[PDB]
Amino acid sequence: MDEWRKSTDEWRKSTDERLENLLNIVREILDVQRDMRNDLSNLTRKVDRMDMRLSRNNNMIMRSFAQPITEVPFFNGDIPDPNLPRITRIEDIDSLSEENCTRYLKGYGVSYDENDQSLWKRQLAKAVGLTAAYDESYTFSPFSRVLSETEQAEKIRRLQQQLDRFA
Amino acid sequence: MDEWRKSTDEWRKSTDERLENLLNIVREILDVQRDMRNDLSNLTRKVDRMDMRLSRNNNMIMRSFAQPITEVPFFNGDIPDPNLPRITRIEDIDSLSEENCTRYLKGYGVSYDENDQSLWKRQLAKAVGLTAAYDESYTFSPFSRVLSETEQAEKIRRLQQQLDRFA
Amino acid sequence: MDEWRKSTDEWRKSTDERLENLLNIVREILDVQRDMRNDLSNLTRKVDRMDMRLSRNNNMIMRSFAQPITEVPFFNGDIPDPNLPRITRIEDIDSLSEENCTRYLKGYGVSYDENDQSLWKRQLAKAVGLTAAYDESYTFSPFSRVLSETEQAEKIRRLQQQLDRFA
Amino acid sequence: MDEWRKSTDEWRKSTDERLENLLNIVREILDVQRDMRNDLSNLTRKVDRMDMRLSRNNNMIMRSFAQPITEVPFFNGDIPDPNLPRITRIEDIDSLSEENCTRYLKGYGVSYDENDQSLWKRQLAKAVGLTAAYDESYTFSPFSRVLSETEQAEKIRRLQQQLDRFA
Amino acid sequence: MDEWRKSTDEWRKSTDERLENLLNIVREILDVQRDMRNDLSNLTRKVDRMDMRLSRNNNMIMRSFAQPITEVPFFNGDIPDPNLPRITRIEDIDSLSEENCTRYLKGYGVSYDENDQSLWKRQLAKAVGLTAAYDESYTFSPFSRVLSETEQAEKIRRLQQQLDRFA
Amino acid sequence: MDEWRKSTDEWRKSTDERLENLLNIVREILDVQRDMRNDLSNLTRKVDRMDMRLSRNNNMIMRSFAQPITEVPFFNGDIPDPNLPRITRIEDIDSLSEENCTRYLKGYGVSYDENDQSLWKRQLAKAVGLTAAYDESYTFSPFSRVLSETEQAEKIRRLQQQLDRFA
Repeated sequence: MDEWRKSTDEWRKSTDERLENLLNIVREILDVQRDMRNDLSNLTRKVDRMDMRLSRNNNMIMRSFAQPITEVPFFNGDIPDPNLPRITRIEDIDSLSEENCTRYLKGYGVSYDENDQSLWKRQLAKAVGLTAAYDESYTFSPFSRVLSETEQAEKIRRLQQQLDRFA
Repeated sequence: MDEWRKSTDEWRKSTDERLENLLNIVREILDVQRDMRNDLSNLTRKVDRMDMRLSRNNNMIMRSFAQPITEVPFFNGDIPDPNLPRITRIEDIDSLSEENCTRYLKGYGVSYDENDQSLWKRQLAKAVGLTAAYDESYTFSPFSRVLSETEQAEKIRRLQQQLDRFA
Repeated sequence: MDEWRKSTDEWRKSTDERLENLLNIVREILDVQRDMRNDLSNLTRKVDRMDMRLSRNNNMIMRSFAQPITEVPFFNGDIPDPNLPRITRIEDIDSLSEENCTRYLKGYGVSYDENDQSLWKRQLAKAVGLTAAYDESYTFSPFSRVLSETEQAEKIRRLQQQLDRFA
Repeated sequence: MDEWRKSTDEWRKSTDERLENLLNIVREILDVQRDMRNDLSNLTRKVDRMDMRLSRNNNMIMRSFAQPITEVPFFNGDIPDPNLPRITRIEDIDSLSEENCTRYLKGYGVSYDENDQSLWKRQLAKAVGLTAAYDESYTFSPFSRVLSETEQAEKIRRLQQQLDRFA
Repeated sequence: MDEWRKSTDEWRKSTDERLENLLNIVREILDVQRDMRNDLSNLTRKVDRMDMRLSRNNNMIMRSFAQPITEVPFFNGDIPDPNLPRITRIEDIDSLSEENCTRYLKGYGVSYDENDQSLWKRQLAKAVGLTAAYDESYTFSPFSRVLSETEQAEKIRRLQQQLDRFA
Repeated sequence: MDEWRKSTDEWRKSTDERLENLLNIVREILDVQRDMRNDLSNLTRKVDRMDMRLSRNNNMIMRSFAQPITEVPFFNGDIPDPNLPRITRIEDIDSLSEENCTRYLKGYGVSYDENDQSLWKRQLAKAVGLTAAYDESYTFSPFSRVLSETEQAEKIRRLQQQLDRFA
C-alpha cells in the first residue's frame, strides 16, 4: 500500500543510518582499547624494573648494618630459578659454577663481556647489593579461564581487521 | 512488486548478517574489558605493597644517620588511622596500649602469634624501620559521578550475561 | 500478502528491540572505558613520584658509603633538562646560577620561598639525597601512529556525546 | 807538736762537718727516689688501662665497617692466656665454657654478678667491642741481671732504714 | 812517733782523696735526677692529652651507632667541675649559660674568639665528639706523707745549690 | 798523749766505718738509677706507638663520616718529614713517587716486600687509616743546658765503673 510503501522507505532511511552510527562507534571503541593496552603493558615493565631496584636497596642497607642479605628478582618480576644456589654472602658468589654466573648476569640487567671473564664476580656482587667495606675488599678467586597479555593484544588486532573487512 | 519483493529478500540476507557481525564484535570487546580490568587491579595491589616497603627503607636510612623517622602506610595504601598515636621513636612503641599494637600489626603485613604476646613490640619495630644499633639494644617492658573498582567489575559481569541471554 | 504482512510486522518487533539492546550495551561499555582510563592515569602519576623517591634513596645510601651520587628524575618521570649542569657533589650545588636553582626546585616537588632566597641550596641538597655528615656541615656561599593520554580521554568524551545525541 | 796539735784540731772541725753534709745530701736524694718511683709506677698502670680501651675502640670501628675483630689485652698489659679460645665473632662468645667466661670477665675490668649468670655473655660482648646492629640483636643461648718494680721499691725502703739506723 | 807521724800523713793522702771522690759522685747523681724528673714530667702531660683525645674518639663512635655519649676530661686529666651541667646531647649544649661555655672551652684545648660569640656552641660540640649527621644539622639558638711534682723539682734545685756552696 | 792516742784510735774505728757506709749507700743508689732509667725509656716507646695508633683510629672514624683525614706520626713520635707530600685522599697515595712510598712504609711500622712492589699503595692506605667503602674499591695504577736519653744512660754506666775502680 502506498502509505505503507513510504513507511518502509522512510524506515530505510532510518535503519541504515543507525547501523552506520554503530559501526562508527565500534571502530573508535576498538582504537581506544588498543591504545590503553599498550599504555598498561608499559607500566608493568617499568614497575618490575623498579621492584628489582627496590630489593637491591634493601640489601645495601642491611649490609651497612652488617647483616645478611636476601633474594632479588629479575627484570621481569620472576623469582630466580629454583635450581640456582642462593646468595647471602660474598663467599657464596665466590663458589659459583661459571655457568650459574651467566644466568644471574642475564637475569639482572647487567651487560658483561663474553670473552674476558676476569670480572664477572664483581659485576654480580654489585647487582645483588653486596657493597660494604668488607665486601669491596674481598678478593675473588678465578673460575676453575584466563587470557594472557600478548594473547588479547593479538585478539584486538584480528578483531579490528575482522570488522574492517566487512564494511 | 516482484523485483521489489526480491529487493527486500536480498536486504534480509544483508541485514541479518550485519547484526550477527556486531553481536560477535561486542562479545569479544567485552572479554577484553574483563581481562584488562583484572590485569590493572593487580598492579594497584603490587604498587601499594611496594609503597609500604619504600617508606620503610627511608626510615632505615634515617636511623643510620641518627635522625627521627616518619609515617609508613598500610598494605593497601591508606594512611594509618588518625586515632592511633604516631610513631617516631622506640620509646613510642614502648608505651602502646596493647590494643593499638594489633591494629598496627594487622595494618602492615606481619603475621604474629595470638596467644604469646611476648614479642609484639619487636615485630612492630622491625615493620616500621627502627633497626639501628641503639634500637636493637632497647629492652621493651611488658604489656600492662564516579564508580569504584568492584562496582564496574560487577557491571561487566552483569553486562556480559545481559547480552548473552538475548541471543 | 497477509501472512507476508505479518511476517514483516513481527520482524519489526524483533529488529527494533535488537537495536535497542545494542545501544544499551554500547552505553555501558563506554562508561567502563572512561572509568578505567582515569584509574590507570592515576597509577602513572603515583609510580612516577615513587620513582623519584627511589632514586633519592639510592643516593642517600651511596653517601653513607662515601661514594658519589647520580641523577634523579622529576615528578613526572622525565630526565632533567640537558642544559642543566649535572649534580654529583655539594660543591656542584654551590656554584649554580640562581636561575638553575629554580628549575631544579620546581622539577622536584619542593615548595620554596620566592623572596627569601637564603636557604635554597639546602632545600636542593636534601631533595637530591646529599645528606651525610660531611654534607650537613658544608657552608654554602650566597648567590652572586600513536595517541597520547589526554587525546584519547577527550576522544571518549566526544564519543559518548556523539552517541547520545543520536538517540 | 803544738801547731801540729791545732792543725789536727781544726781538721776535726772540717771533716766532721763534711761528713754531716754528705749524710744530709744522701737523705734527701733517697727521698726524691722514693717519690719518683711511685709517680712512675702510677703512669704504667694508667697507660695499661688506656691500651685496653684503645684496642676496644679499634674493634668497634671495624664492626661498623662489617669486618672481623682482633685481640684485646687485660688491665695490666698482658696478653690473654694462650689456653683461652680466641674471640672474633658473637658466635665465638656464644660457645664459651662458662669457666672461660669468668677469666675474661676478670681480665677486663667488668664487675659482674656471681649468682645471676643470666647476662655474662653480653657483658663480655660489650667489653671486647662487639657493638654493631647485628651483634646487639643476637640472642645468646644459656650456659649448659734485671730487677722488677716492687723489688727495687722495697730496696729503697730498706736502704733508707739502713742509713737512718747508723746516724 | 815518727812512723806514727807518717802513718797519719799517708792517711791524709787517702782520706782527702776519698771525700773528693764522693763529692764528685754526688754531683753527677744529682744531675741525673734533675734530668730524669723533667723527662718524666713531660710524659705525664703527653699522656693526659692523649686521654682526652681517646675519650673523644669513643664518643664519635657511639654517635655513629646513634647512642648517647659520656664525659670527657680536660687537658690535664682532671674531671670536669662538679658544678657544670653534664653533656650527653646537642640539646644539652644548646641551653648552656654562656658562662659555662667558657669553662668548657678553656678546659679542652680549643682557642676561641673573645668578642664574636657567634660560634662557641659548635666549637664545643666538636670538642666533645658530637659529630654525626643529626648533630651537624642542628641549629643552635643565640645566647640570651707525700710530695708533689714541683715540690721535689724545687727540692732538687735547692739541694744542688746547697751542696755546691760547701765546696 | 796516751789518752789523746786512744782518742784518735777510736776515731779511726768510727770514721772508717762511716765511709764504708756511704760507699755502700751510693752503690745501691746507683743501681736504682740504672733500673729506673730503663723502665722509663720503655714507656716512652710504648706511648709513642700508642700515639700512632690513636691518630689512625681518628682517621678511620672521619672516613666513616665521609670527611677528609689528617696527619699520622711515625713509630717514635716525630712528624713526617716536611719534604714529603701530605696525604688526605686515596688520590694522594696514588701519585707518589715510588721513593716517597718507602719512607712512609718505613716510618710506620709496616713490613713490606722489597722486590714485589705490586701492593705497596694498599699497605700504606691501611696504615694511614683510609679504610672506607669508597677507598677499598679504588684501583691504584702501577708505579711509573740539657742532656738526652742515651747520654745520661751512658753517664750512669761510666759513673758506676768510676766508683767501683776506687774501692
